[PDB]
Amino acid sequence: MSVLISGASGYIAKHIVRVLLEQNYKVIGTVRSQDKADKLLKQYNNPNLSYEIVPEIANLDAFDDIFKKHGKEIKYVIHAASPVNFGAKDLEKDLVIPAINGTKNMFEAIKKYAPDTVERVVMTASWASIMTPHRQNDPTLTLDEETWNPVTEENAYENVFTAYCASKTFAEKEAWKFVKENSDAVKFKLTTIHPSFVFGPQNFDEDVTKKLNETCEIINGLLHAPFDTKVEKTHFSQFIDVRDVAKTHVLGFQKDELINQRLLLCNGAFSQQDIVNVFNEDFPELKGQFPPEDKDTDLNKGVTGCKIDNEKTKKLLAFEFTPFHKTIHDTVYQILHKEGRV
Ligand SMILES: NC(=O)c1ccc[n+]([C@@H]2O[C@H](COP(=O)([O-])OP(=O)(O)OC[C@H]3O[C@@H](n4cnc5c(N)ncnc54)[C@H](OP(=O)(O)O)[C@@H]3O)[C@@H](O)[C@H]2O)c1
Repeated sequence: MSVLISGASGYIAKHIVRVLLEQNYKVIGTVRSQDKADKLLKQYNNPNLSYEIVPEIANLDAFDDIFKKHGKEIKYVIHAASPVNFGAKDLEKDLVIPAINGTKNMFEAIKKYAPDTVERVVMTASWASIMTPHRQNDPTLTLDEETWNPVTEENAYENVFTAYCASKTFAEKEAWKFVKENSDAVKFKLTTIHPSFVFGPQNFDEDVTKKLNETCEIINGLLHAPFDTKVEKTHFSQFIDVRDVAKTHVLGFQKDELINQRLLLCNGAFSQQDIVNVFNEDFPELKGQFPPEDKDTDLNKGVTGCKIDNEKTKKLLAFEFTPFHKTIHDTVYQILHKEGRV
């Protein structure tokens, strides 16, 4: 009944591991180095947690050694390892190949060493494999769980963000293709999770560093920006709270209703300024130490970009998502409190 989770040192994954340990699962995480594993073991201080070292998911048969050692005990797999790096300079090598090869490697390791043992795979995809990046602000587009990013390999590399979104799209397509072609040989059922921009506190306060993971660095950077910084007030994207994401991944292997589902995790539109507005409203004593409030945002004019039809997802998951104001508040509070400022 052990649970394998790839890329276990990341922002989302550390919350998933917390949830797994709350529920008394035996957890095997993969991280890139023994230093990372050692630090994490001390953070959780939980005998049910172990780490195996997978230094590069893109490399040949990267997950075979794990299934050689642990094949018999791994009943569930959470495939969360994929690069989220909008500073990548080599878009093929740093984003697209690791996303795809990581996914192929995990599924082929399962097929070779535990085709009848692994019951469920929950894969972290993204809403990036559902939405169209240049239409995030297009109210004529309605997304649902059957919508696909139409990006092709030919136009994937327009910029770093389209390339990231393509890595997620192409990886997920390979996931469903594998499932299609191996229906009778491998018993696992797949569930894919599709978060939008993930905000919320780091799982451990000590992990609040000068620069955070890419998506929370949006908030962290605005929070530390000079008062005179120009902040955009036009619609940016959809968000979801990291704690909702983590909860969904664990439900993903537990609930039969989630078999063969793509789950679209969005809970609200925002601009940069809507984030800043939370700083000023909730920490008024620090006004002037970050950019100012301005209520003239796209959101407040009823402008939210592409439409999100995730009713099926919400009905399947049943639990209520965390609202934007709380997600931002909790992110900001953790940072300011760590800094000894509130
Ligand atoms: N944050 C979001 O808004 C968002 C939204 C939708 C989906 N997701 C997906 O959720 C997953 C984690 O995202 P995150 O925001 O938590 O980012 P993160 O904090 O940067 O987590 C990434 C984790 O994957 C590992 N990783 C990436 N590339 C790897 C590689 N080539 N080889 C081995 N390990 C690798 C990282 O290990 P190292 O740090 O040591 O490289 C890290 O453990 C990803 O699949 C992401 O695509 C994120």
